[PDB]
Amino acid sequence: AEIYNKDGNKLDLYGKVEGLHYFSDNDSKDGDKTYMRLGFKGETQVTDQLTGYGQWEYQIQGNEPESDNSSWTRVAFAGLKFQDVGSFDYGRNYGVVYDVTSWTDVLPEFGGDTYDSDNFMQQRGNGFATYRNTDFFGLVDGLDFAVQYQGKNGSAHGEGMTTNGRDDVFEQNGDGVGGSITYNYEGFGIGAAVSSSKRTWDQNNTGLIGTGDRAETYTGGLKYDANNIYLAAQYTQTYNATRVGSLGWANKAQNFEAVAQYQFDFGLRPSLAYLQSKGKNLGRGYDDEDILKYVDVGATYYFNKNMSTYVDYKINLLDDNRFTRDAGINTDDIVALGLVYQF
Amino acid sequence: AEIYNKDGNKLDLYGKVEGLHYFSDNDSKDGDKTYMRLGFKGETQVTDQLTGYGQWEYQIQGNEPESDNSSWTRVAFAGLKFQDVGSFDYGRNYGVVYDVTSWTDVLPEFGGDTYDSDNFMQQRGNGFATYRNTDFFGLVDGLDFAVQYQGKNGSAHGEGMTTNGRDDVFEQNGDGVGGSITYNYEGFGIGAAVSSSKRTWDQNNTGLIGTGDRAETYTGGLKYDANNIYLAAQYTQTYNATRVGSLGWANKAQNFEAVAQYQFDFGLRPSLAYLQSKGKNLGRGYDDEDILKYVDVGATYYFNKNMSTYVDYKINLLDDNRFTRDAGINTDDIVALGLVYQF
Amino acid sequence: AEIYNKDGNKLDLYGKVEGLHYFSDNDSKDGDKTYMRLGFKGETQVTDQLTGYGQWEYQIQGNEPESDNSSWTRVAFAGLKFQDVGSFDYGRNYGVVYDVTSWTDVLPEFGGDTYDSDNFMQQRGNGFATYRNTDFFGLVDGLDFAVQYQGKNGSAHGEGMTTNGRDDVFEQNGDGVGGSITYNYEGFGIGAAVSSSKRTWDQNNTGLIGTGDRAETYTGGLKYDANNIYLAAQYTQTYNATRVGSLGWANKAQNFEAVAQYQFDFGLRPSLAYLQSKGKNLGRGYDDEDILKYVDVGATYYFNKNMSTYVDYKINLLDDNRFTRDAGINTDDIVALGLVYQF
Ligand SMILES: CCCCCCCCOCCOCCOCCOCCO
Ligand SMILES: CCCCCCCC[S@@](=O)CCO
Ligand SMILES: CCCCCCCCCCCC
Ligand SMILES: CCCCCCCCCCCC
Ligand SMILES: CCCCCCCCCCCC
Ligand SMILES: CCCCCCCC
Ligand SMILES: CCCCCCCC
Ligand SMILES: CCCCCCCC
Ligand SMILES: CCCCCCCC
Ligand SMILES: CCCCCCC
Ligand SMILES: CCCCCCC
Ligand SMILES: CCCCCC
Ligand SMILES: CCCCCC
Repeated sequence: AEIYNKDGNKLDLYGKVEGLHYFSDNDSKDGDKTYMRLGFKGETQVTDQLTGYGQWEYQIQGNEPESDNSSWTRVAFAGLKFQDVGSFDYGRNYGVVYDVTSWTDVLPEFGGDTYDSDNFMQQRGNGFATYRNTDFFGLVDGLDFAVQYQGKNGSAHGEGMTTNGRDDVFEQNGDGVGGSITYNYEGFGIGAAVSSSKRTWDQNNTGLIGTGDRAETYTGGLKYDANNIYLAAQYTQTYNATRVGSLGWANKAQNFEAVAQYQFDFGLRPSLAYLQSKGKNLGRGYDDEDILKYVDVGATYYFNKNMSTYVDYKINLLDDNRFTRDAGINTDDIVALGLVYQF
Repeated sequence: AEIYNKDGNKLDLYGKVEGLHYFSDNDSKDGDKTYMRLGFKGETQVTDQLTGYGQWEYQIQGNEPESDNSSWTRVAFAGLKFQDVGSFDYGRNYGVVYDVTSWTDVLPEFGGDTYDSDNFMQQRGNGFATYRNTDFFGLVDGLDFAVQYQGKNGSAHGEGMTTNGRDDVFEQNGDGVGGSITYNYEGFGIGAAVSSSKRTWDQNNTGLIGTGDRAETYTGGLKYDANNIYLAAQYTQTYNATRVGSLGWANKAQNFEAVAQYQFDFGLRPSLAYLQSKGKNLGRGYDDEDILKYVDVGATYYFNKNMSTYVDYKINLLDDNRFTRDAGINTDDIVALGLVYQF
Repeated sequence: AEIYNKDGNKLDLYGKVEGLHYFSDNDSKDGDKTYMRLGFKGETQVTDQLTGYGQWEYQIQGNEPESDNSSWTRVAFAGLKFQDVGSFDYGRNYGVVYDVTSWTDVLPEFGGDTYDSDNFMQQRGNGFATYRNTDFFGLVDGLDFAVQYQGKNGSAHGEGMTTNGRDDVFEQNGDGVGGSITYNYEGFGIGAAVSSSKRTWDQNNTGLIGTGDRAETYTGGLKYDANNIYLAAQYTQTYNATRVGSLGWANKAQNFEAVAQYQFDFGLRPSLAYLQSKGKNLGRGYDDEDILKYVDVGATYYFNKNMSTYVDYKINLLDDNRFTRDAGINTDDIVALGLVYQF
């Protein structure tokens, strides 16, 4: 909600509380998942063509006891935007790959999980320098593109250390570069994204699968978004980039997500989705295995802009086998039930 | 403070800073206790009869160094309210027992401590589904009641695991059910509450006192709140529910709290209170012991709605003996001195 | 930004996002330093002469992954202010020494580091009771002074325990007292501050250098702040007060900071600074050593009140030798590059 608009600056303080419960035969996925999100979005007019901006968003778990409660920053970035020239921002932000994979990340609770946070340039991550150009310098309506650099986020100790080092190898990265292009016309959308990040020494030298010099991704995507209908599909091919449970990464992974949704005038929005991550030549005697495979059925009822409720049903199609047990991957179904206040 | 009210939604961002110091011969109770509280309370009109709402409240300690600062979510819930029918909300919230025990929880700093947070359905806790009906379907002014279910919050590992598991056994619970009834007329209040929670395996199998299948509470309460006078008393009988320091819980505990307060026109509000928790047949050679016993004398001076100062004097009547030392219970007096800004 | 002003209370919710990157040959100083700051400042009119107030400020790192994100309270205090009589506030706040040392703490990113947080009464710390008088009871325009007491913040365990105890010996303190006087006339400023804190048992008995009964500081300072020119210098002499890396404190330290800045009408503000901390008779075979010594060159460009960008270049003049390696002191240069949105 816009709580300030005055003398060239405006500020939106926004947030939600999601009363959320998971039901599953997998006990680690069963029970209270209530949480809160909170952020600010600030925009200042410097000149008629130049705006300055910043955004910060935080998540705070509401399902924990008071002696041990966890929270985290999702995004935190500052930038400048010049008219018909583009924008630049730096901070914690979304990897440019997400400019396309985001098109299928629209389910009530599940979805968006053929990749992770702090997973190279695929989703949220630290130290993104992002240039964006919208409508191609004002010349081609609907043609957007982005160039992005992500600086090394290394270990907390020793060789490969950065000031913001983290010991979880799955959250590290070397220097990376990526780009995205998207074209939208009359509700139809086509898009493509590529990224290439150097892998750190720790990532290649702690005995995990899916090692090599570089983590790489190539994504194609399509969407239709008009007349109350939302259709979208993304295909992504990754190398040393896609996490395979606790085992490491996939030497090669083939990822696919498709979604269909409809919005009835009275407020109900049914949803049907399919997601799949296919691991190829994984190593360690595993060969080809599904990392992820599920169908998703759900519905959100929107009372108005500030209040909604939903059910999301993940029909988990993975078989319980050696690989999924070793990897620690959930092969059970989950139902999510939520009641959501936002401002 | 209401910082947004527009197009069917309103938002109260509220908070306080309590400059607070404790004085005690017990060194673990002596010194700086400064802290901050912050929250939001949001209400949306869906139709003329249906409102949606959410609330989040957070505490942030202000008495710690910057290298190691602790905070936590007190409440975080979403709900719906239909006129003359009732409300439902789910999240982290107050156990229905507190609908009555809260009547004596009005001291400047102390009080409210014959029970804990994350202590079955007695106070704040995770995963409360709460139905409430006010004025009995609009038929009986002042007659309110509540039915509440609390879902299992189990261990972080192994048998009895939940997705939000916690290893501190004192913060776990099984499935629980409770109810409350309250009648208020012309400043007089009568009320009752019952709860019954299943105990977890961990809680019954780590060698603590006060084990059994279920944690149970029965509470009766009375209050007078008018003509600048506040009188209140609550009696609660608990089984396997009341924490006894580090030792476990009380097989049976008899808890009593009484409070008298007066508000002078010029701003001073003196306070006198008595609290007692009597443990019965505790086990481990202890038999009957006082878990808590103190008299409380204090005064709050209210400069206005946003600024106040207070002294609270806990006259601790527990004797230093084997039980209190073993349990780690404070038997010393504490004086609290506070200066409080709120919005 | 002022987001509430109503019926005698006002509230400023303020904050910034600093997209920040460090470049250094020292890997522990190299990489993403993005962070967010957020606070509130609240003022209530009680009477025409008496205001109540509170302030809370929090920092949240934005350079960390989502599994492990760190934050902390910088200030958190409540107070009262009576006209021509002075103010009193209690909480976590700034030590009165900072009333003068702050005059050189104006660099874009570096500076302000001949002392620390939670470092006796030199900067931010817990449990400050501060009295302040501005314009000497309304009689001498520009004459301000402060008397401050800081209560013991002791260990988490055993002898010397406080309720807010901390095991990091560098963050502990005994009871302390301090004062400050400042005179400002027509852009010229002269000032002095003294503090004296008792040292804790832990601080004197864990085998560190720079032990003794008391940590003491004496500070003199000068500034010129007009006609777009900012000049400032502070000299501080400390005993058992100034931290020497991991080794302990300096038996005596001589600290000096000087700063020159200019603000061009079009927005650029160049900055040149010099900082030095000279350790005397340190013990452990070290004798006299520089604890800190660097020249600082930088520039901030202010797009407007809400948006700015800067480069800060710390030319580190310390030599890599036995002392700096043993102490763990950075002897390398750092360049900081920042883009800053604030409200
Ligand atoms: C192997 C081909 C290399 C391609 C050249 C590009 C270099 C790779 O990306 C560098 C990542 O580091 C960028 C760090 O960002 C610092 C920006 O700070 C912005 C603050 O406003
Ligand atoms: C705020 C104006 C300065 C930033 C513009 C830089 C990016 C524009 S364009 O080059 C995007 C493609 O890289
Ligand atoms: C309905 C009557 C209100 C309850 C009466 C008890 C008041 C407490 C007095 C004891 C003071 C410590
Ligand atoms: C509410 C008016 C005074 C009530 C005092 C009753 C005695 C309570 C103690 C019994 C616990 C076993
Ligand atoms: C000798 C100095 C010790 C300081 C004691 C601090 C007490 C201040 C408490 C006031 C709280 C509002
Ligand atoms: C050095 C900053 C400009 C980099 C060019 C952006 C397009 C790749
Ligand atoms: C926008 C530039 C990205 C380059 C990707 C490199 C593929 C090996
Ligand atoms: C040692 C005496 C405590 C200080 C009281 C402060 C209240 C103004
Ligand atoms: C190796 C750090 C030196 C960079 C200084 C650049 C000055 C703008
Ligand atoms: C045990 C299942 C309870 C579900 C109630 C709300 C769906
Ligand atoms: C910009 C001034 C540099 C002084 C360097 C001293 C070695
Ligand atoms: C519960 C009765 C306690 C008495 C001990 C002296
Ligand atoms: C400025 C020096 C003070 C003297 C006390 C040791």
